[PDB]
Formats: sequence, structure tokens, C-alpha cells
Amino acid sequence: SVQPSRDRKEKITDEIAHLKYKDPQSTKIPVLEQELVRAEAESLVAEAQLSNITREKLKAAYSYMFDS
Amino acid sequence: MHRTYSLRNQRAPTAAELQAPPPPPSSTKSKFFGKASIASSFRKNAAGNFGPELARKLSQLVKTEKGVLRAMEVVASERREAAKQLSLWGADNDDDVSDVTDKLGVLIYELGELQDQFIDKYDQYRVTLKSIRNIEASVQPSRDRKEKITDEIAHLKYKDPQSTKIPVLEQELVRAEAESLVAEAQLSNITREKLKAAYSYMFDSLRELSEKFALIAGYGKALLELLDDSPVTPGEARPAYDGYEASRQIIMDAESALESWTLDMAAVKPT
Amino acid sequence: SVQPSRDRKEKITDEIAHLKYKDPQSTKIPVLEQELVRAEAESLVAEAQLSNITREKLKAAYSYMFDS
Repeated sequence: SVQPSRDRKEKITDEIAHLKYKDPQSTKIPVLEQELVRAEAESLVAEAQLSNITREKLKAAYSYMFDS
Repeated sequence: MHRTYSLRNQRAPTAAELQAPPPPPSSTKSKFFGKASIASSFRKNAAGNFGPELARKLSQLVKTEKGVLRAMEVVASERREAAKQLSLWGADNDDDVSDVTDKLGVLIYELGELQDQFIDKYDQYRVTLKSIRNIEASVQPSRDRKEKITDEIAHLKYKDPQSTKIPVLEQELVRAEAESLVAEAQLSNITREKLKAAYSYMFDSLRELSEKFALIAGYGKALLELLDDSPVTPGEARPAYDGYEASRQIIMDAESALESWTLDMAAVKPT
Repeated sequence: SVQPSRDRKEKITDEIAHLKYKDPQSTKIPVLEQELVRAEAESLVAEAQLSNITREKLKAAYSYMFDS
């Protein structure tokens, strides 16, 4: 479920880079810059919990597995 | 607006209307649609047909101002022809009328040119209105994602609390909560700053057009002073016109006040 | 004769922008950056004399033409 956000983020930076290369006066770049920040906070919050849940779940699962 | 304390639609007359009674309604009340032909009217419904729900009103709003621009383009261009035709008629008239009329055509020509600059600045205000439309329309899909998320978690919880998708859907709700929160705050920020800047610029353009309109109107009143209204009896010749340089100097003062207009000075002083 | 240098310069900045957009690790960008400076001094020296020669030649030509 985390993966599609990474897809969205790289698509966002790809579009803003391509549009900026074409012309800096494009009207879509003002909203694409905020869209990058949009996805930045978006991805950041669950990237942190992804590490949290992976660590806690792997520790619990393998402690239970080694208990078995 | 100003309305009277009556069920009647008519309002209390203004002090200006007290000195001069209002004229009868214009005879151009066409018995037709009367709203920029049909294509604009059909276009108006099209904005709210296949657009994002959040930006449906703004999608109408920015494009509605295009209807202002298109209609004002006709007004500026077609009134421009009136100055063309007015000064043309000055030929088949006496010299005094000819000089006054073609000079009036110059002043009306300036009226049209200043209008065109107003439409240009109006387009800029429309453009930034399109920009706030764009970001608000970009905000809408996140609202779609959020309500879909809470709908799914509510339905899954209703079906069974043991579903494995609910542990990740709860975090997905928090996911979208922070997601939506950050740009909801900046959406209010950008809407406030952009609307304030756009309408300050728009009212600056309105003030610019208004004071220029008034300056040319008053100097046209001074121009009209060189127009004899004496009722000359038939059979007697007319003295030759002599206010050629006086009307020429009037334009120079008009141009001098025209080229010396800065926003620091303002004759209009609101209380 | 000045025009081809302008062609070379815009081609240079176009290539470095495109290569930088593709990847910053490209080996051609280290030499393309210097190529931009290369063409910068290249174009600068005769842009200045282009203004000089245009001014002097136009003044002399039209003074002679008005003398005629």
C-alpha cells in the first residue's frame, strides 16, 4: 500500500522537471511545486510508520516463531 | 446597494437624481435571450457538467469573466468605430462643428484605448482566478480519496471487525488525514493571498480606468465650451472660427495631465 | 557571422539542461559546463564589438548618406 505513494511522488517530480525544462512560465508548475510538498508530507508520515510497523511486526513475528 | 423600506423594487433616488430626474428605460430591451448569444449560455452550463465538484463554481467563475472579456471586447472595438464614424461626419458640417467633432472623436478614441488596457488587466485578474481554480481542483481528489477511505473502513467494520484490511485502513485514514490537512491549510492561505492580490490589482485597474475616464470627460466639457450656441438668423453670414489653437491647447493640457498620472496622487479622496 | 555562435550557445545550454534532467552523473556534463563558459566568453567578446561596429558603421554610413 505504501508503493503507490512512491509512484505518485516520482511521477510528480518527473512532471515538474519536464515542465520546468520546457518552460518556466507554465501555469501547471505553480501547483506542481505545491504538489511536490503535498506528496512530501504525504509520503513522510507513513514512511516513518512503515519503519515502525516493520520493526515491531518483524520482532513480534520472529519472537513468536522462535518461541514456536 | 441602496434600497428603500418598501416592498416596491424601486429604490430611493440619489442626490444626483434629485437635480436631474432619471431618464426613461432604454429602448434596446430586445425580446430575445439577451445574454451574449447562445454559445456563451450553453458554455455556462458546460462548466458545471463535467468538472470537479469542488471547482465547479470556480470553473464557471473564471470562464464567466471570459464572457465579461468577450462582451467588453465588442464594446471597446465597436465603440471605437463610433469615434471613427463621428469624426467622419464632421466633414459635411461647418468648420466650428468639424473642429469640435473630430477633437471629440480623438477623446473618445482615447476612451476606447484605455478600455482596452482595462480588458488586458481584467484578463490578468481572470488568469490568477484560473490559477486558484487549478489548485482547488487539485485539492478535490484528496477529498475524494478521504471519503472513499472512511466509507471503506466503516463498511468493513460493519461487516466484521476481524477483517485484515481494517488494520491498514485505519492507518490509511490517518495517512489521508495528515495528507489532506497540510494543503487544506495552504488552500486557505493561497486563496486568501491570491484573492486579495487579484482584487486589489483589479480595483487598481478599475481606479486607473475610472480616473482616466473622468479626466477625459471633464476636459471634453472644457472642449465643448468652444461651441457657439447662438441662434443666428437666416440671411446673415457667420464669423469665422478662431478657436483652433484653444482646442489644441486643451488637448495638450489633457495629455500633460495624462502623462503625469501616478498612483501617489488621487483626486478621488474617499472619507 | 555572429548568428552561428548564438546557435552554438543555445545548443550548448539545451544539451546540458537535457543531460542534467536525464541524470547528473553523465560524464558529458563536466565538459558541457566548461563548454558553456567556453561559448560564454566566445560570444561575449564579439557581442561587444558587434554593438561597436554597428554603431560606428551606421553612424558613418548615414552621415555619408545624408552628406550625399
